[PDB]
Amino acid sequence: ATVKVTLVKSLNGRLANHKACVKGLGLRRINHTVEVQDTPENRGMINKAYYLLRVEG
Amino acid sequence: MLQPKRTKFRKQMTGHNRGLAHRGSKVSFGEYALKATSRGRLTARQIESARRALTRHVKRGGKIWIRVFPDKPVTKKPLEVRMGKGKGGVEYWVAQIQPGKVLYEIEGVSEELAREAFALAAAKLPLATSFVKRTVM
Amino acid sequence: DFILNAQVRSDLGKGASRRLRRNAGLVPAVVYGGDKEPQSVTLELREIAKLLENEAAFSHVIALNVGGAKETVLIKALQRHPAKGFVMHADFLRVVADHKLTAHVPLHFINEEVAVGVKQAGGEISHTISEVEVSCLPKDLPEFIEVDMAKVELGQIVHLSDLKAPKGVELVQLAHGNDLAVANIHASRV
Amino acid sequence: TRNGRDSESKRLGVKLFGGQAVKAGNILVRQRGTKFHAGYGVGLGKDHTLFAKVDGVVKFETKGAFGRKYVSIVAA
RNA sequence: GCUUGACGAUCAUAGAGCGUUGGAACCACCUGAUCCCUUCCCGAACUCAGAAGUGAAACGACGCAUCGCCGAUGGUAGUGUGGGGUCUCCCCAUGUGAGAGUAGGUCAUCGUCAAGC
RNA sequence: CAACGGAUAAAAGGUACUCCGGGGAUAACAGGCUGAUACCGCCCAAGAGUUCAUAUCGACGGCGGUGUUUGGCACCUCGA
RNA sequence: CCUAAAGAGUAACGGAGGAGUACGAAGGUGCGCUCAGACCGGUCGGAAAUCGGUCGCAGAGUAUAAAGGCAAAAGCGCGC
RNA sequence: ACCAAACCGAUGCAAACUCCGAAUACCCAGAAGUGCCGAGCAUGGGAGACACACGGCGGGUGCUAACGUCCGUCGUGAAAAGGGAAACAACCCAGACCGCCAGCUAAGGUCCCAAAGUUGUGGUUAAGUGGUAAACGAUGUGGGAAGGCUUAGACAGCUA
Ligand SMILES: [Mg+2]
Ligand SMILES: [Mg+2]
Ligand SMILES: [Mg+2]
Ligand SMILES: [Mg+2]
Ligand SMILES: [Mg+2]
Ligand SMILES: [Mg+2]
Ligand SMILES: [Mg+2]
Ligand SMILES: [Mg+2]
Ligand SMILES: [Mg+2]
Ligand SMILES: [Mg+2]
Ligand SMILES: [Mg+2]
Ligand SMILES: [Mg+2]
Ligand SMILES: [Mg+2]
Ligand SMILES: [Mg+2]
Ligand SMILES: [Mg+2]
Ligand SMILES: [Mg+2]
Ligand SMILES: [Mg+2]
Ligand SMILES: [Mg+2]
Ligand SMILES: [Mg+2]
Ligand SMILES: [Mg+2]
Ligand SMILES: [Mg+2]
Ligand SMILES: [Mg+2]
Ligand SMILES: [Mg+2]
Ligand SMILES: [Mg+2]
Ligand SMILES: [Mg+2]
Ligand SMILES: [Mg+2]
Ligand SMILES: [Mg+2]
Ligand SMILES: [Mg+2]
Ligand SMILES: [Mg+2]
Ligand SMILES: [Mg+2]
Ligand SMILES: [Mg+2]
Ligand SMILES: [Mg+2]
Ligand SMILES: [Mg+2]
Ligand SMILES: [Mg+2]
Ligand SMILES: [Mg+2]
Ligand SMILES: [Mg+2]
Ligand SMILES: [Mg+2]
Ligand SMILES: [Mg+2]
Ligand SMILES: [Mg+2]
Ligand SMILES: [Mg+2]
Ligand SMILES: [Mg+2]
Ligand SMILES: [Mg+2]
Ligand SMILES: [Mg+2]
Ligand SMILES: [Mg+2]
Ligand SMILES: [Mg+2]
Ligand SMILES: [Mg+2]
Ligand SMILES: [Mg+2]
Ligand SMILES: [Mg+2]
Ligand SMILES: [Mg+2]
Ligand SMILES: [Mg+2]
Ligand SMILES: [Mg+2]
Ligand SMILES: [Mg+2]
Ligand SMILES: [Mg+2]
Ligand SMILES: [Mg+2]
Ligand SMILES: [Mg+2]
Ligand SMILES: [Mg+2]
Ligand SMILES: [Mg+2]
Ligand SMILES: [Mg+2]
Ligand SMILES: [Mg+2]
Ligand SMILES: [Mg+2]
Ligand SMILES: [Mg+2]
Ligand SMILES: [Mg+2]
Ligand SMILES: [Mg+2]
Ligand SMILES: [Mg+2]
Ligand SMILES: [Mg+2]
Ligand SMILES: [Mg+2]
Ligand SMILES: [Mg+2]
Ligand SMILES: [Mg+2]
Ligand SMILES: [Mg+2]
Ligand SMILES: [Mg+2]
Ligand SMILES: [Mg+2]
Repeated sequence: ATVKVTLVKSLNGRLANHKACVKGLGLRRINHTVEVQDTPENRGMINKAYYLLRVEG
Repeated sequence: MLQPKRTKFRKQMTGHNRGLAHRGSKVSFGEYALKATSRGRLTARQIESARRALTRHVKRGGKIWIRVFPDKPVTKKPLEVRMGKGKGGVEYWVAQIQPGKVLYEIEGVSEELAREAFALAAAKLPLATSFVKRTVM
Repeated sequence: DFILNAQVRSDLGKGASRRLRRNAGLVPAVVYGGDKEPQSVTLELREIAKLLENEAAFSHVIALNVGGAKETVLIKALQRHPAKGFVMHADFLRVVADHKLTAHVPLHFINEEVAVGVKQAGGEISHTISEVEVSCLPKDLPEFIEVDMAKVELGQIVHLSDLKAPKGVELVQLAHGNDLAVANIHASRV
Repeated sequence: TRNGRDSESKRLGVKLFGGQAVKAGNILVRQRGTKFHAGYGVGLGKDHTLFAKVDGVVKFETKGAFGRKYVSIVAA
């Protein structure tokens, strides 16, 4: 019911929409892993920034 | 030289040439055709030049259709003239060509003779061409 | 002969269909018509492209074999690449024993050497059309419609009402009160 | 050249969309002519302006003969 | 439950045409222009007083796909995001996805009130 | 008061005799980018060459190269 | 109006056109009515005048450019 | 016997054509979590700035020329060092509080200059192609689907 998310690429030069998607999950600097719920609102912020995150399920 | 008898407006923007030719890519009237496999634009003096070379070689019978009409005006600014100060006057007319458009058609001749004549014309055109027969669909 | 093999297609879409033509070398297809749900099938390009140079390819009746379940179909429409010219998509219409169907049938022009307008008057021959929309029962669907141009004079026009048809065959356009030039004779260009 | 002229833009279009709450006197659409017609609860200005006459919610319904597009105000 | 008249809902899958049929009641055409009223002239239209004729026209119902109007499945074009190429243009991954055309569908479906069986 | 947010009620020119403050924010010379133009190659082959397209030329059309003329731009230099 | 990238806005010595008015009724209201065009028939007018009929549905009209509108016609006529 | 409106069918084009018509973007409402502990708004003290540049995408102008010029929207420089692209503001990766003779990676790379595979498996090229450029031309070479002749003697040579 929860998913690991790790930021593996820099936030420099990304679209402001994608910057706020990463900040919306609570990720702040590279190689940071967070505990978030697998809810449809949260699952939609991951897909918008798929190329930046590494999802461990 | 082909060109419209009258136009609503004298000038046009440059525009862009994009996409394939899903319309105008079938052998409709004739029985052998010269299709375009690359995009570009014919300047209505090459269309006219390539038509001498095609009717002269058959020189006995046959019917020929031209499926391309140059209807887009283009402008050129004269020499030793700065930038700005309006838009230049119309010099010549062109036709937008996309990959797959059929240019010339012919019938009433042997298949071997059609191949010869369409090679005469294709050497006057600034784009790649092809030889296409006719199908039911 | 007129045999085609097919497999049941499962992945639909532009990306899935573009992958068949690039990697697998197959062709997407559809089998609709009759009284059934439409079925999406796939077939190999080099086999459909070999059935297509038969002269009576569209006006004949195919024996499609989807998986191991075969049936009766007919080439109803065809999609080709605008530039290269190979076939990309094709749809098949199911054939029912008692049901009217339509098709495109090419015209077999004959004996143009001894036409009166050519041997005597020194004129040309122009085929204005090369196929006719027909409508008939499947049992009497012709491979070709034969037009005879022996007794044709210079300047004489041939329309749909001039040519003969086999039994139980309608020319569709003629039924709409629209008969149109099939072929004609005219003087030489030069 | 004999061409360099134009006019100031007039800021036309829809001002309140479907579902938005409205008040009396609120302007809904600015038009030249009537792309949209005044429905229930809406009035028409002398320059073909649609303004709310009651409180509610925009509807944006098309109905009736002539295929007209209507703007009406409904209950909230 | 059925027919006719009035008022609506919905605006062609509901329209157009082509044939058949209805006058007991209703409606229409109809008789006349003294009165109310009318015509830039005219009882044609509007209006009044009616009950000798006909459902001819009009209207309504019922039939047919000929035109019209709807119209899938599949494929194609375009396209947001990320990455490439031979970079005037395209391609790959992923989400989205027409217009035209094909098979086909349609000779509408309801609501309130009043008269006659 | 149209120079249309209208300096005043009321206003044109010369300077090669000129002068000051500044600018490579902006021209003339030379350099750079480009290559329409210019020059030089090539593709097709109607034809001229008594016959014969290519000994020698070559229409109507097309594809390139070099910076090489006339230009385009305004990147360097106006405390030379 | 286009450029202008389907909310608003958006530059060029970019591509095209108009204004510096008119109306005491060309405004208000009530009542009434549908245009251009085609064909056929009719005294000279004849392709085109006024009249009759059929088809047509807005291809007419709107004081004035263009765009967007117009059957409760926003088009046309009369009384006050 | 030339032309020929009008109509029927077939067939193309349009920034100032539209019977149609997206993806995005924009407006609104209800919801979970995150926000560096705030983002939003209002009222006041102080400003600077109003000479922008290149790259991607959508366009006008030019020659779909220019490190040209004019707009819309993103990214970087301005005001951003470090590693890569040989050197190379604006390209790629990534945003420097200080120290360490510690480890793991990004783009890019691993024969020597010069840190790290003369690594492994199956093919291609003979051109130093790689390590610049078109129309067009050529028995270069690898792979694939098919065809026409052929022990009734096929294709080249030679004798009638
Ligand atoms: Mg980036
Ligand atoms: Mg342009
Ligand atoms: Mg098109
Ligand atoms: Mg895709
Ligand atoms: Mg203008
Ligand atoms: Mg202008
Ligand atoms: Mg403007
Ligand atoms: Mg505007
Ligand atoms: Mg009012
Ligand atoms: Mg009466
Ligand atoms: Mg349709
Ligand atoms: Mg679909
Ligand atoms: Mg689709
Ligand atoms: Mg569709
Ligand atoms: Mg002034
Ligand atoms: Mg001013
Ligand atoms: Mg002033
Ligand atoms: Mg002076
Ligand atoms: Mg002196
Ligand atoms: Mg000085
Ligand atoms: Mg000074
Ligand atoms: Mg300078
Ligand atoms: Mg200046
Ligand atoms: Mg010098
Ligand atoms: Mg210079
Ligand atoms: Mg210098
Ligand atoms: Mg060069
Ligand atoms: Mg000669
Ligand atoms: Mg030089
Ligand atoms: Mg120079
Ligand atoms: Mg500049
Ligand atoms: Mg100087
Ligand atoms: Mg000095
Ligand atoms: Mg010096
Ligand atoms: Mg417009
Ligand atoms: Mg806009
Ligand atoms: Mg927009
Ligand atoms: Mg601006
Ligand atoms: Mg003026
Ligand atoms: Mg008026
Ligand atoms: Mg009035
Ligand atoms: Mg008349
Ligand atoms: Mg009305
Ligand atoms: Mg358009
Ligand atoms: Mg217009
Ligand atoms: Mg803090
Ligand atoms: Mg402040
Ligand atoms: Mg302050
Ligand atoms: Mg300021
Ligand atoms: Mg400025
Ligand atoms: Mg500037
Ligand atoms: Mg700028
Ligand atoms: Mg700039
Ligand atoms: Mg650009
Ligand atoms: Mg540009
Ligand atoms: Mg351009
Ligand atoms: Mg610049
Ligand atoms: Mg540029
Ligand atoms: Mg920054
Ligand atoms: Mg600065
Ligand atoms: Mg840096
Ligand atoms: Mg560096
Ligand atoms: Mg370099
Ligand atoms: Mg370095
Ligand atoms: Mg390591
Ligand atoms: Mg790596
Ligand atoms: Mg060194
Ligand atoms: Mg080493
Ligand atoms: Mg090795
Ligand atoms: Mg080398
Ligand atoms: Mg090399």
